[PDB]
Amino acid sequence: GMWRFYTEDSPGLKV
Amino acid sequence: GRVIRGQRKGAGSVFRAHVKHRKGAARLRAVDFAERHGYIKGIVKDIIHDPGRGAPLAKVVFRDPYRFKKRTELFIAAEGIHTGQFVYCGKKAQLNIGNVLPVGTMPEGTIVCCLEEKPGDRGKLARASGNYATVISHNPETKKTRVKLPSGSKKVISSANRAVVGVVAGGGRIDKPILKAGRAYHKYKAKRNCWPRVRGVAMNPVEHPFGGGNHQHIGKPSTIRRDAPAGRKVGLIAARRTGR
RNA sequence: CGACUCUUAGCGGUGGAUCACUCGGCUCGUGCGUCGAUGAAGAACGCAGCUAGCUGCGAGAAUUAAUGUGAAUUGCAGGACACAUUGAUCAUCGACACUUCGAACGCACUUGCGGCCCCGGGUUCCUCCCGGGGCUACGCCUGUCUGAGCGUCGCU
RNA sequence: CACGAUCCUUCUGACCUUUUGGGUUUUAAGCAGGAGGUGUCAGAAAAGUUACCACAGGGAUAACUGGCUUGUGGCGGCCAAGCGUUCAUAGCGACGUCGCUUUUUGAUCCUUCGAUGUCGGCUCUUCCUAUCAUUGUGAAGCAGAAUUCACCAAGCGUUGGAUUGUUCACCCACUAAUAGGGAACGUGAGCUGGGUUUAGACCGUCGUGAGACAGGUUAGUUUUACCCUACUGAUGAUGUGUUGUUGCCAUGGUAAUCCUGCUCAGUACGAGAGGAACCGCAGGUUCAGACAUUUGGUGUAUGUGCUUGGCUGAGGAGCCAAUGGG
RNA sequence: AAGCAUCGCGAAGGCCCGCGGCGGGUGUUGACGCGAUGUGAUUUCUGCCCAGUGCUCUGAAUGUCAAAGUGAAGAAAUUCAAUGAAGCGCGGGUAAACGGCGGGAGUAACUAUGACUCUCUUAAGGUAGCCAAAUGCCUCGUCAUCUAAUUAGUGACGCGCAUGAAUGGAUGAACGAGAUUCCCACUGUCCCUACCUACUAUCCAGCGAAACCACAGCCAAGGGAACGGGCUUGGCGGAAUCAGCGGGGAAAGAAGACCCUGUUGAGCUUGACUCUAGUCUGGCACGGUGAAGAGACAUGUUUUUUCACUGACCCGGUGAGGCGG
RNA sequence: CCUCUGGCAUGUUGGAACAAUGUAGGUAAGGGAAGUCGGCAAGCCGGAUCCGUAACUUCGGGAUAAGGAUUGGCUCUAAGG
RNA sequence: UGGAGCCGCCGCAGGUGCAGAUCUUGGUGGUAGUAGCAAAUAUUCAAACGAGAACUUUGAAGGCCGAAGUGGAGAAGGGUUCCAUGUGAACAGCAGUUGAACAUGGGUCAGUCGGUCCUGAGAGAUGGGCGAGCGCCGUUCCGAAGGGACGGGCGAUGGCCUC
RNA sequence: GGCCCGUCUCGCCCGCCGCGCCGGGGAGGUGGAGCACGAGCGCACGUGUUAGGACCCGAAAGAUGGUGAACUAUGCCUGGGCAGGGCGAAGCCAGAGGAAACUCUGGUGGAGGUCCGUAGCGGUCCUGACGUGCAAAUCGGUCGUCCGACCUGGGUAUAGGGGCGAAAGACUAAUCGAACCAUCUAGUAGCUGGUUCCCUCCGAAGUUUCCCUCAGGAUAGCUGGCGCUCUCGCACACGCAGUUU
RNA sequence: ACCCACCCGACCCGUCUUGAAACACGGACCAAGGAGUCUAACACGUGCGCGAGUCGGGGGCUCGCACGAAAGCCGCCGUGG
RNA sequence: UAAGGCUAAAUACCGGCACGAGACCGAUAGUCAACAAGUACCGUAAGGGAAAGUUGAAAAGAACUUUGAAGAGAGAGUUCA
RNA sequence: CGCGACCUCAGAUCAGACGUGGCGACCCGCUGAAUUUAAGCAUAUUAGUCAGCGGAGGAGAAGAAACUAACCAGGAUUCCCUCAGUAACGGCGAGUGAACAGGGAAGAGCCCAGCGCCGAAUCCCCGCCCCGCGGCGGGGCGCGGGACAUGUGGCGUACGGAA
Ligand SMILES: [Mg+2]
Ligand SMILES: [Mg+2]
Ligand SMILES: [Mg+2]
Ligand SMILES: [Mg+2]
Ligand SMILES: [Mg+2]
Ligand SMILES: [Mg+2]
Ligand SMILES: [Mg+2]
Ligand SMILES: [Mg+2]
Ligand SMILES: [Mg+2]
Ligand SMILES: [Mg+2]
Ligand SMILES: [Mg+2]
Ligand SMILES: [Mg+2]
Ligand SMILES: [Mg+2]
Ligand SMILES: [Mg+2]
Ligand SMILES: [Mg+2]
Ligand SMILES: [Mg+2]
Ligand SMILES: [Mg+2]
Ligand SMILES: [Mg+2]
Ligand SMILES: [Mg+2]
Ligand SMILES: [Mg+2]
Ligand SMILES: [Mg+2]
Ligand SMILES: [Mg+2]
Ligand SMILES: [Mg+2]
Ligand SMILES: [Mg+2]
Ligand SMILES: [Mg+2]
Ligand SMILES: [Mg+2]
Ligand SMILES: [Mg+2]
Ligand SMILES: [Mg+2]
Ligand SMILES: [Mg+2]
Ligand SMILES: [Mg+2]
Ligand SMILES: [Mg+2]
Ligand SMILES: [Mg+2]
Ligand SMILES: [Mg+2]
Ligand SMILES: [Mg+2]
Ligand SMILES: [Mg+2]
Ligand SMILES: [Mg+2]
Ligand SMILES: [Mg+2]
Ligand SMILES: [Mg+2]
Ligand SMILES: [Mg+2]
Ligand SMILES: [Mg+2]
Ligand SMILES: [Mg+2]
Ligand SMILES: [Mg+2]
Ligand SMILES: [Mg+2]
Ligand SMILES: [Mg+2]
Ligand SMILES: [Mg+2]
Ligand SMILES: [Mg+2]
Ligand SMILES: [Mg+2]
Ligand SMILES: [Mg+2]
Ligand SMILES: [Mg+2]
Ligand SMILES: [Mg+2]
Ligand SMILES: [Mg+2]
Ligand SMILES: [Mg+2]
Ligand SMILES: [Mg+2]
Ligand SMILES: [Mg+2]
Ligand SMILES: [Mg+2]
Ligand SMILES: [Mg+2]
Ligand SMILES: [Mg+2]
Ligand SMILES: [Mg+2]
Ligand SMILES: [Mg+2]
Ligand SMILES: [Mg+2]
Ligand SMILES: [Mg+2]
Ligand SMILES: [Mg+2]
Ligand SMILES: [Mg+2]
Ligand SMILES: [Mg+2]
Ligand SMILES: [Mg+2]
Ligand SMILES: [Mg+2]
Ligand SMILES: [Mg+2]
Ligand SMILES: [Mg+2]
Ligand SMILES: [Mg+2]
Ligand SMILES: [Mg+2]
Ligand SMILES: [Mg+2]
Ligand SMILES: [Mg+2]
Ligand SMILES: [Mg+2]
Ligand SMILES: [Mg+2]
Ligand SMILES: [Mg+2]
Ligand SMILES: [Mg+2]
Ligand SMILES: [Mg+2]
Ligand SMILES: [Mg+2]
Ligand SMILES: [Mg+2]
Ligand SMILES: [Mg+2]
Ligand SMILES: [Mg+2]
Ligand SMILES: [Mg+2]
Ligand SMILES: [Mg+2]
Ligand SMILES: [Mg+2]
Ligand SMILES: [Mg+2]
Ligand SMILES: [Mg+2]
Ligand SMILES: [Mg+2]
Ligand SMILES: [Mg+2]
Ligand SMILES: [Mg+2]
Ligand SMILES: [Mg+2]
Ligand SMILES: [Mg+2]
Ligand SMILES: [Mg+2]
Repeated sequence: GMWRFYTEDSPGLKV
Repeated sequence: GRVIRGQRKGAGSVFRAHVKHRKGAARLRAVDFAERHGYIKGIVKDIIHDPGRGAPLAKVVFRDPYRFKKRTELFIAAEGIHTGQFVYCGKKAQLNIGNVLPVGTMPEGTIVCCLEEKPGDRGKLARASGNYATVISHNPETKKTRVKLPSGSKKVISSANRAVVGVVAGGGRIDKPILKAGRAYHKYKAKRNCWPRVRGVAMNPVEHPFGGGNHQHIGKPSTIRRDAPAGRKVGLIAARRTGR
C-alpha cells in the first residue's frame, strides 16, 4: 500500500 | 552476547597468517654424521628478504654426502654474512661468525642465535632481528649448558643442541618511528589481519567485557585471573604488578 | 414537459450467485504385500506425416514380438490390407529391446582426459590414424597366484 | 492484641501396627501430641537495566485542549483606625469583610491511548475591555504647564532594533501611545524547526555495572487535497410569452486616521520660572481607492549597437553556446 | 592512527578455536616475536592514596577444606575418629589496575582578607595546572571589552552545585563539507515589493489510475460522554457546475513509539536465584624395574621419601644413512 | 563551449492559450543583514603576468595570506636553433 | 422465465439460519472522464505507401550527442531477443501503415579465437584417526603410498621367424 | 432410644489341644463418607463442570532440522584503472665569501598517506526538487577526496548466539539489539474484536469472605429450571409477614 | 403492496461502557463462505427395560453380508464391572 | 538356572498394487489439485504454490445477400430453443 | 646362504560370490527438545513425544522362565477384555501410573558350546560321465586341490544325558 511515513517519523509524536 | 574479537582469531579463517610470498621456513641444517662428527662446508649463494620477517635469510647450499646432489637451506642471516662466503657447520666447526656449532663446544660468553631449544629441532630460540643468546656455563657431566635468552631468562639446555655464532641481522629496526598509519598498514598486510585495533572500551557491551557505559570507562578492574574463561580474559592477564 | 436528481417497474447490460448435474475427492473395509550393480527411485534429453502441453515410449523411441480378440483408427491426410487371412483395432504381456545422468563404477564433470585386449578401414602388426567391440568403482568373503618380515623353527 | 496450613524435619508416647514366604534382631514406615515458618502473616524459593526495544490491551490511568472548582494568581467592592502640614474618603487606606475573573498555577480525571501532530516565532482575520493614546466629559491636594482619579466609549491606533529557541525579561530609539487579553494556551495537508523529545557522540554528578540525570553540549527524513463544506472569484439557474434597454433598490458590506509647523502668543494664568487653548492657514503619518504624464524598476519587441569561442572557403550576411555575454 | 604505557608467554608455553582426535589458528612463527589492554602526533608535564574491590607473590609455620584411602566400635547396614588438595582465611606487592583525593574555630595598631595558630578527622584529604570551559545549581555570576542597545562573543577573577592529570592535565603550528562570535566586502535576507523567461497548472483530442467512503455535508446558542452535520430553540434554504483555497470535516496514513496494566516478552548488566562449557586442584585406573634408606604401628604390616632404570606413554629429527659395543 | 567522422529524433503524446499558485532560471532605484535560531539562499571573489605579502610556527609552513596593478585589436622590434 | 427433477406428514441425524469479526474469496460503485501522461534545448516543408498519417519511409531544411559519445566493439547476464516476409485482434499508459508484439520461415562453419592443459588463494578423496550415526577431521600427516624405465638375460609367439 | 468400626475412660467376669505379654466379652463417653426390611444396574436424551485445537480469529516469544556472503562486512589469489596545474624535500653543479669551520647567491633535481582539479570513488548544505515518485532512498546545483589506510571485476575463505566489523549494535540478498525456510504449531493469552431465525414466561449483579488478589477466579448472595409435601370455596383453614397495636 | 402529498413523530447501526447520535472504535456496496463442535470423565434431572440384582463387553456360534460390516443366539449370562 | 542361539500363529499397517462400500463433500465444498497441477507463477536457495468443471439430443457451430479497411452489424438460415 | 616348514602380513582388472541407493503406513536400535500445564517458575509436566541419525520385513520385535506366586498353587511370546485411573510416583501440587491373578484370540516348540565317545567318520572348490536344468541339484568316478586337530561331522543339552 501507499508509503505515507518513514519508520522513524511515526507521525503523531507526543512524547 | 557476542563471541569477542580475540575468541575469533582461534578459528583462523580471516585471522590466519598471510604466507604466499614467504620464502620458506628459516631452519638449521638437519643433523647427520658429518655435522655430528666433523663439519660440513656450504656456501652462501644469496641473502634474501622474507615478507613478514625483520631478519634477512641466507640461501646456503651444501653437498648432500650420499647422493650427488646439491642440497640447500634457509639460514637466518648472522649479521656480517655475505655472499660467496663459506659457512662451516658441525662439531668440529671453527668458532667464527655464521658458523653453526653445538653450544657445548663453544666457550662461555659466546654470542649465538637460531639456537636449538631441543637437540635436532632445527633452530628455535633467538631468531628475530637484533637478537641473540649468550652461552653462560657448561656442566660437562649431564651434558648440559646454561644459556641467557634475550627475554632475560636463563634457560638450561642440552650441550648437543646447535646454534649459529653471531647475532641476527637487521638489528635496530624498531628505532625508526613508523609515523604514517599507512606505514603500519603496510607492515601487517605482509603478515596477518591484526592491525587497526579497536579498544574494547569503544565497543558495545555485547562484544567486549569493557563495553557499554555513558562514558568510555572500563567499569571493572582491567587486571584479571588466568583461571578465566575465554571471553573475559581481557586487559591485563594474571598481572603480577600493573603500574609504571 | 424542459436538464439534472430521487423512487418504482419493463427491457437491455455488467457480474457469475442460485439450482440441477459430477469420469474428482473424503472416510471405512477387504485381499495381496512386489524396488536396486542383471543398474532402483529420481532427473535429463530425445522420439508423431502434420503434435506445443498432458500422457505413452527409448535411436527397434505415440512403440517390436508373442497370445487373446475379430474390423477398425479416425481432427485431416494418407494408406494399407483381400477382415474365407497370424488378421485391422484394442486388451494382455511370457520373448526382444531399453539414449544420457543418477547408489552410479577407468578418472574427471569441461561433457574434458584416458589406459589395456580383439576386430574393420588404415596397415599388409608399421606403428601411427580413424571407426567398432570388450574390459578398467570402493568395500568385503571363499579360494588362487606373486611375494614381505634381525616373527618361530628345520635341514644344510 | 501479642500469632502461623499441606509437605519435610525433630522430640515425646504405647510390652501399639507394618517392614510383605516365615521367624529373631537392627533400620525404616505408620498412629497420636508438642517444637523448627512462611510478617506479601489462608503460607512462590527470586536483582537490575533498556533512549536499541517488542507484543496484548487500557481513556479502568498520566503527559494537551475542553469541562467542573478557584485554593493560588489577577481584578473589584464594603467598613474606616490612619496617611495626606490642617482634614477619615482630592489621592490613599490598616485591623476586618463581601465579590467577580478564568489571559496564573493548582485540585480533579468526565472525553480522547485501531494516535485530536507535542514550544516558540513568522503570516492573517476577528472578537473582548479589565481604556495606554485619540473624541466628549465630571475630579483634584486642577493658577498655567504637567496631572493623576472617574464616566460614555473598543471608532481608530499601539512601532524599529541589541541579547535570548524562548514565552517572559531587559536595554536602546522613535512615538500620540509604545494598554491588556481571547479565538483547541487561534493558526505544522500555512511555513519554519532554534528548542523540547528516539537512534550517533562529549562532559560533569550518580551507579560495581548495563545504565540514569525538568544537569550542560553538538549531529539528526516535518508526507497527502483531485472529495464535502467554508471562503474567494467564474459560468449559470427558476420566474417575467421571447428577446434587448435603460433603470429602481430589498438586503449584505463599508473607512478614514492621528500628528507636526505657523498664527493666536511669550498672550491668558503666574511673584517669577515658565506657559496654554478655540477659529484660521500650511503640510505630513498610518490606512484606503486608483493611475503611469513624469522619475525609477523590468525588458526575449530577442529592437539596435558592441564583443568572446566556434561554424557557413573569405567578404558581406548570419547562426550556435537551454536567454553566449554585455 | 603514529606516538606513549602497561600486562602474559622460553613452546608439554602464552592467547584462542573445536563435538571429538598423537585435532586445529597465531605459526613458512621464538621476545626487535606472538598474544591482552589502556592512552592517543609533537611540546611540556603525569602530584598524593594499596584503607575498599581487583590482580598477583609465599606456604607445613597453619584455621577450615571433598571423594577415596586409613583406623574404630558394631551381627551388619554403620557410626565415630584420626588424616587433609586446590580454594577460602592468614601475610607481602601492585594505581599508565578499577577507582578515590575533607570539615570546623580564632588570628595583622581603620576595616577587610587572612600569612599564622588551634583543634576533629580519614587510605590520602585535589598537587601542578585549568575555568562560569562541550564541565558552574545559584546564573542573565562580577569586572573589563565588543555594540545606540548584547541572557551572546572575547579577556580577566575563582571555597570549582559537581574541574584536574595516560579514568590523562596544560598546550598547540598545519589541517577540518566539525561547534561558536565579530569585522571588511558583497548581495532582493530585509525595508517592499516589482517585471521578465522556460516547464507546469489552464482549455481541447486521445488515453486514464488511487487513497478515502456508517449515512451525509450552511450556522448561533442549548443541553448532551462536560468543543454537534444530524437532537432542541432560533437564524434560514434555489438546479448543474469551473478555477482556486487550505478554516472546518476533532480529514487521510498506522490496533500510540510516551504513560499505565499484563503474573506477555526479548537485548544488555551484575553482589539476583538456579545451573553450566572451560579451568585449577585431589582420588582411583592404564602404571612397570632396581636401589637405597626413612618414619608410623607392631614385637610382620602399612605409609612410603628420594635417587636412578626402560619397556608403556609422550615429544622432536630424518628419504628413519653410519648407533652401542 | 562550438565543429567533422558516426549516431539520434528530445526520452510513454499532440494542439490552443499565457491566469493564480508553483519548479528552474534571471534583473532590480536608494539602503546594505535593519531579515532570520543562525548571512540559510544568492552575491562578491575567481584565470594569467607583474609586484607585494602579517601574526603565529613543530622553521617545514601560514601563502593564491592580505593588498595592489595590468590584460583587447592592430603594425613592428629584439631575443632565443 | 427456466428445462429435470422435487415435495407433504411421522421418526432419526447434523459441517442447520449472519450485518458487523481493520472477517475470507469473488464482484461493483462514488471518488472521475478527475489526478495525471512536465527531467535531459527541436522541430518544419514536400512526396510515397496506404481505408486511414502529428508519429512509418524517402528527400530537403533546421537542431542535438560532440570521440570521458546518443559513435564503433566485447565481458557478465539474457536466450532467439538476430534476419526476412506477412498481420494489424491484444501488448508497446496518444496514435501507428510501426516494434524487441504476433504468425510463418531462415540464421552461429576454426589444428592457428577461446574452452580444453597448468597451477593460485583454496577445495578435496585414500591411509590414519575420531565418530551413537548420516558422517566429520585431516591432506602429509600413526602408510609395504612407484606397475614406470633403461640396459642385460631367458622364454613365447607374429611376421620374406631374415630382421 | 439401639447396633457396627475407630478411639478413650472405668471396671468386672468368661473360654481352652496349646493357661499366655493367649483369646473373648461389660458399662460410660466420643471420631466414622455406617446399619435401623434393599435400589441398584444398563440404555437413551438434557443442562452444567472439566481435560483435550475445545466458540472463532489474534501475539511478542520458545524449540528442531535445514538454505543463503548474487547485496553488504572483513581476509586471501589473479587481473584492470587513476587529465592538467601548484608548492619545490634530499642529492648535484657553478659563482662569491671565508685563514678554517663552513656560509651565502643563482641553477638543477623532483620528494610527499603534499595543495588545486578532471575521470573515478564518495555524499556536506540547500533541511532545494520529488514525496499515490523516474526511484520501496532517486534528481539538481553545491560539496569531500582524487598516488594511497586509493578505486575496482572475477576467483576464494568465514554462517546464525554464528560470521564479519577503522565499532555505527554496523552489515549478513529491500529482513538484524539475533537472517531466512519448513516443522514442533491450530504454540499460550486473567486481554481487543465477532458470535447467524420467531413468539412466549421469569428475570439479575457490581456487595461477601479467600486468593502474588486489585482488567481474573473462589465462595456466599441475588436468577431461572425441575419438582415434590401439604393446604382449601367442594358452608365447615392453619401457619407466615421490610406493617401497626 | 408501487409512486406522490401533507400533519405529527423520528439523530446510525454494531459494540465496550456508570454514560454513545457522539469530536469513542468497526462498517463504500453486493454475493457466497463464516464461530459453542466432537471424544472422554463426572454430577444432577428426565424417559425406558429389568430389579437384589443388573450389565455387555470382549469372545464365540449362525453366511457368499445385496440390504449386514447389520440382525439373532450363547452352562460363555457372567471371568469381570 | 543367568552371562550362546533358532521358531510359525492370533498382532500392527494415513506408504504400494488391486477391489468393495458410504445417513460424507458436491466446484469459495471435497485432497493443494473434478481441468495440460505440484502445472503456471515467485524466490539465489531451502522452499512457497494458485486460479480454472457445464453450447446442444446431434455441430445441425450460422451457406448465401448486403454495409464497412476491419472488428462489428442488418437480413437469411440451423435448432423445440 | 641357500633351500624348506609354518606365523603374521601385503599386492593382483587373479576365479567366483556378496554389500552400496531407494521407499518408509506399520516395525527394531539410538538420539531427543521447546511451545505447553502448574493460573508466576526452576523439580515436575509437555515426553522418551516432534525434529535428528541408523536398520528391516511382509510384517517386525518378542519368545520357550536365572517367571509368577505364597495357592489345594500356576507354567514361553504376542493380542483383547479386565485388573485400574488401582498399588505406586509427585514443589505428595499440577499431574503421572504399571504388574499378577481371572476370562478369552492363538497355540509349537527347539538347537549349540561344554562334558564324553566314535581312524575327521566332516566341509568347500576343481575335473570327467549319466540324468535334471528360467528357484545350479542328484548319482557315479578321479592319488585333483584346499579347509580342519588352535577341533569339522554323528550321538547329546538340564523336560536330564551317555554307556
Ligand atoms: Mg558506540
Ligand atoms: Mg558481557
Ligand atoms: Mg431501471
Ligand atoms: Mg467461479
Ligand atoms: Mg527371607
Ligand atoms: Mg542511550
Ligand atoms: Mg530514559
Ligand atoms: Mg547505542
Ligand atoms: Mg477518563
Ligand atoms: Mg492625621
Ligand atoms: Mg485541566
Ligand atoms: Mg486535525
Ligand atoms: Mg468601561
Ligand atoms: Mg495552539
Ligand atoms: Mg491547520
Ligand atoms: Mg506539516
Ligand atoms: Mg534541532
Ligand atoms: Mg540523542
Ligand atoms: Mg485540475
Ligand atoms: Mg564578416
Ligand atoms: Mg551542451
Ligand atoms: Mg591503563
Ligand atoms: Mg589492595
Ligand atoms: Mg565511577
Ligand atoms: Mg587547585
Ligand atoms: Mg550579534
Ligand atoms: Mg570566558
Ligand atoms: Mg577526577
Ligand atoms: Mg595519577
Ligand atoms: Mg572524570
Ligand atoms: Mg460529525
Ligand atoms: Mg482542512
Ligand atoms: Mg489524523
Ligand atoms: Mg492500542
Ligand atoms: Mg502495538
Ligand atoms: Mg495480577
Ligand atoms: Mg525473559
Ligand atoms: Mg550470585
Ligand atoms: Mg524537450
Ligand atoms: Mg515528441
Ligand atoms: Mg524512453
Ligand atoms: Mg537592490
Ligand atoms: Mg527582528
Ligand atoms: Mg538581527
Ligand atoms: Mg551559503
Ligand atoms: Mg590566515
Ligand atoms: Mg438436460
Ligand atoms: Mg454433513
Ligand atoms: Mg454478508
Ligand atoms: Mg487533465
Ligand atoms: Mg553494433
Ligand atoms: Mg528485428
Ligand atoms: Mg496504446
Ligand atoms: Mg455441576
Ligand atoms: Mg469446550
Ligand atoms: Mg496463533
Ligand atoms: Mg522461554
Ligand atoms: Mg528536502
Ligand atoms: Mg505532490
Ligand atoms: Mg519520464
Ligand atoms: Mg531473538
Ligand atoms: Mg482457536
Ligand atoms: Mg485480568
Ligand atoms: Mg419463575
Ligand atoms: Mg474491558
Ligand atoms: Mg469510561
Ligand atoms: Mg450505539
Ligand atoms: Mg462530543
Ligand atoms: Mg478498541
Ligand atoms: Mg472505517
Ligand atoms: Mg451465508
Ligand atoms: Mg439418572
Ligand atoms: Mg530372536
Ligand atoms: Mg471451479
Ligand atoms: Mg466454481
Ligand atoms: Mg477446491
Ligand atoms: Mg456453481
Ligand atoms: Mg457457467
Ligand atoms: Mg455454473
Ligand atoms: Mg430454453
Ligand atoms: Mg537401504
Ligand atoms: Mg506456566
Ligand atoms: Mg496463564
Ligand atoms: Mg512466564
Ligand atoms: Mg516423562
Ligand atoms: Mg520421528
Ligand atoms: Mg522375527
Ligand atoms: Mg532364555
Ligand atoms: Mg504371564
Ligand atoms: Mg473401578
Ligand atoms: Mg511419564
Ligand atoms: Mg563337540
